Amino acid sequence: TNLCPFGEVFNATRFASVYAWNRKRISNCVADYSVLYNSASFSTFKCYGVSPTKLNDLCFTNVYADSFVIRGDEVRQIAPGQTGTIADYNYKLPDDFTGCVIAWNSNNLDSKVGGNYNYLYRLFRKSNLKPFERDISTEIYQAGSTPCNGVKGFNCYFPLQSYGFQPTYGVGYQPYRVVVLSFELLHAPATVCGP
Amino acid sequence: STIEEQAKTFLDKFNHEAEDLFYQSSLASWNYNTNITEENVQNMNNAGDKWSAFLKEQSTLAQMYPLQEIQNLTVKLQLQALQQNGSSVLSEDKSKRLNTILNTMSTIYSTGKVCNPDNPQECLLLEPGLNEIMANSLDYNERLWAWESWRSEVGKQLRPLYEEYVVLKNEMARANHYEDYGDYWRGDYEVNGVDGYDYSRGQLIEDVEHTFEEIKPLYEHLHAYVRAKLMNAYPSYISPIGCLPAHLLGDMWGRFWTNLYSLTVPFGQKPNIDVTDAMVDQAWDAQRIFKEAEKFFVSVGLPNMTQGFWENSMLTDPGNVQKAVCHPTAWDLGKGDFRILMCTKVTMDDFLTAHHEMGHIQYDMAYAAQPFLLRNGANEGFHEAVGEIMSLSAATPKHLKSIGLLSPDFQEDNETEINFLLKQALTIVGTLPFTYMLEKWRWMVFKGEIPKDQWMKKWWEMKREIVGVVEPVPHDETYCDPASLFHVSNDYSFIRYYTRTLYQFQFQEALCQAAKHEGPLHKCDISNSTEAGQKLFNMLRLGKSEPWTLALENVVGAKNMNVRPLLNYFEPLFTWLKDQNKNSFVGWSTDWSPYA
Ligand SMILES: *[C@@H]1O[C@H](CO)[C@@H](O[C@@H]2O[C@H](CO)[C@@H](O)[C@H](O)[C@H]2NC(C)=O)[C@H](O)[C@H]1NC(C)=O
Ligand SMILES: *[C@@H]1O[C@H](CO)[C@@H](O)[C@H](O)[C@H]1NC(C)=O
Ligand SMILES: *[C@@H]1O[C@H](CO)[C@@H](O)[C@H](O)[C@H]1NC(C)=O
Ligand SMILES: *[C@@H]1O[C@H](CO)[C@@H](O)[C@H](O)[C@H]1NC(C)=O
Ligand SMILES: *[C@@H]1O[C@H](CO)[C@@H](O)[C@H](O)[C@H]1NC(C)=O
Ligand SMILES: *[C@@H]1O[C@H](CO)[C@@H](O)[C@H](O)[C@H]1NC(C)=O
Ligand SMILES: [Zn+2]
Repeated sequence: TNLCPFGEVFNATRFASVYAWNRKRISNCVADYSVLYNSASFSTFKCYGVSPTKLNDLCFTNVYADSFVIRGDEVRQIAPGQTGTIADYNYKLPDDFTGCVIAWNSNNLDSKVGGNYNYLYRLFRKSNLKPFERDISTEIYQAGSTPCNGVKGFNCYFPLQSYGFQPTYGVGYQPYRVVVLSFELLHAPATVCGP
Repeated sequence: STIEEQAKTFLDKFNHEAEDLFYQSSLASWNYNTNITEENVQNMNNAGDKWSAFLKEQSTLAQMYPLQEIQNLTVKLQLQALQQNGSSVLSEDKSKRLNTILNTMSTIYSTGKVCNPDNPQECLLLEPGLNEIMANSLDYNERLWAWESWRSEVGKQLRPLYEEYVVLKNEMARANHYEDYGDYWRGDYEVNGVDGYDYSRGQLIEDVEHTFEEIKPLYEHLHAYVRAKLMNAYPSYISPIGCLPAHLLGDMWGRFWTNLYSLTVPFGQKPNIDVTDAMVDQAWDAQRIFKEAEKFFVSVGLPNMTQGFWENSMLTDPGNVQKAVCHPTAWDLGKGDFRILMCTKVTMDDFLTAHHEMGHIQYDMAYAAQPFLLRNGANEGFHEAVGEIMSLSAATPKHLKSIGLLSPDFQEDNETEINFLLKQALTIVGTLPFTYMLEKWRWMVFKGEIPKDQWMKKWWEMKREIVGVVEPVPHDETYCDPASLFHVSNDYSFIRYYTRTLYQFQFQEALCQAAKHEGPLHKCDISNSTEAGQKLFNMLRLGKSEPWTLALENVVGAKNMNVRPLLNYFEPLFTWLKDQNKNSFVGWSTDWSPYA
């Protein structure tokens, strides 16, 4: 009766930046998914392919928990077939995504009067992200044709921008902690059932 | 990558960086305005200096993308606005001279003192000292003393500064490829590259004068009626065919004739509608006032106030120790943060002011989705026009009876309607010749059509001819009477108050049409009309993204400023005024003066 360490992911002291989103592989344990869906503590709980209603009666080989922080208006970008600074440059979900997206307001934790500049996001990139890809590079973005020489300048911008979460922000600009659960199914032992 | 693509990326970085720095400056400014401490002034200046320095650097960077290679008009709108006038097109030395001149003129105006003869210690500022005299006093000599002393001791200081101010402002404007500084000011209404909606800078002069001609018959009868009533009050001071003396108009300059209501009320036995007592009887507080205002905008389909609005706004005077600036303001800090600063009292006036300021908020929330540089009114006159029409509907007896403040037994007769419309005309109609004449003088001074040795000669020639107002004391060219007004000495364009006045009644007539209002336009209430709210919202969400001609067409169906709704609003008074002036002379002679 090994319980899946979901508390490590949802109740972490600090979340990752969306450009450097964390991934926690969950294996060889019993997961009570109904506790999360029937807790009434999340503003967003949407599942794709799988059903949140009592589908802890199923077994999966590996479960991945992806966690990061974005603003409220960008939560809608964590979904299949979406476009925006987060979806194309920070965290991309596949069109055939099978899993759940969980989010909740974290203005009481990730906001600070004067600005909390701990959480960043990628503003510029040469191309869009392939699904479940992570880019933590700090290369200076070349917007023009003159080489940037590794420092900011005219047509040469630092690719990462800060949210600067303040508690007096509107809901659309307040920080939100997002947990994405991926349910993988290989021709494999299927070690994560979780009655 | 093309030039346009590099401009898009450059604007992408500017927007994010500008929003963060703008929020920091606005938050620091908010903390001072609600909590006046020596510290807060420094934090406000520090945050503001970073914001100004950021704008200066970004404006220079924006200049390296020439507008001739951009086809996307929305991109070009943001780029040109960023390119602004540039980062001080002038030399550094001339930019420093102009800055000091502007600060000195502002300091002279805000600190100018006038002392009563025989007591050099009992001196009065303009606010509240001299303003109180001009707004309440009925004594001819006391009003004349305040009028002359303000211009002879403060205006004379501003005359040399304003002369050099004109030269430097023109040099900046002409180097910005404008004809003059007045032409630079008229650029706020300029529209290019949009077929069927273009508008030239010179067209503004044409349209203002053309619409003012239709205002003249209404103002002439208003002028004649006011002169007749004042002639009964000061019989040895007013000629029946001459201009009104400048110091007997209700304030320091005659900008508004509002304070002439007591001496010019048509029916002085029927009192005004004052629901202040009813509000106190029902134990209303500031939150109730803003809750009712929020109720009003929801009834027409507009969204309710955000949750941060109620937590972060200051709807009451803070207290006895913590000081705050009590001027009613609506704050758009960005990042979804909308607040109202107001030291609200339980009065009818503050009840209407809350509707006015919340109208600004609704405008700010509507175009919040627009890019940062396009988050503003369609032109300089749109924002206050939106705010004014909210107080129009909220102040009607129809609206006040529906919210329980006006008793249903109370019924309005046509005498009270004339009293209300006359009070409206003293403020709204009375300022139109004053506003147009003042800006025309500045336009001609910037254009170079008025020589320096004829500034005051031309200033009072136009006052007599256009406004029907005559100076009580002759003034030579050592005076700078236009600079005695705040806007002239503090470098603010003034034509916005003329265009906004015509905009608001165009807005109200269109919205009341969509609300299916029956009867005179001044009795209309757009409450409970989602059709009116949707029509207004179609323009509010636009912001600066579209030409103001197109934004105006969204509400009223016309592409240009029109004066007919203004005359439609005041038609019951205009008919009454013409009947009153049958025994009086209509018009004025410009050669009569009180000093003979
Ligand atoms: C001007 O540029 C803007 C943005 O650079 C264009 O708007 C984009 O349109 C695409 C679809 O073609 C959308 O996917 C983007 O989300 C839009 N972005 C924004 C910021 O609106 C706009 O279409 C361009 N206008 C013209 C006339 O070309
Ligand atoms: C986080 O902590 C709360 C309170 O201790 C608990 O109810 C919740 O289950 C925890 N989260 C997870 C994923 O276990
Ligand atoms: C006012 O500002 C001071 C600092 O200048 C601060 O210590 C104090 O808490 C503030 N008071 C309020 C009511 O915000
Ligand atoms: C505003 O209205 C929405 C319904 O559209 C409601 O959910 C919200 O709680 C309201 N907020 C306030 C402050 O009234
Ligand atoms: C709007 O409609 C509501 C519900 O019918 C009513 O209570 C209210 O008095 C109306 N307001 C006006 C201004 O007619
Ligand atoms: C108000 O109406 C009455 C009734 O027709 C009329 O005699 C009176 O002159 C009117 N008052 C005006 C128009 O000021
Ligand atoms: Zn206003």
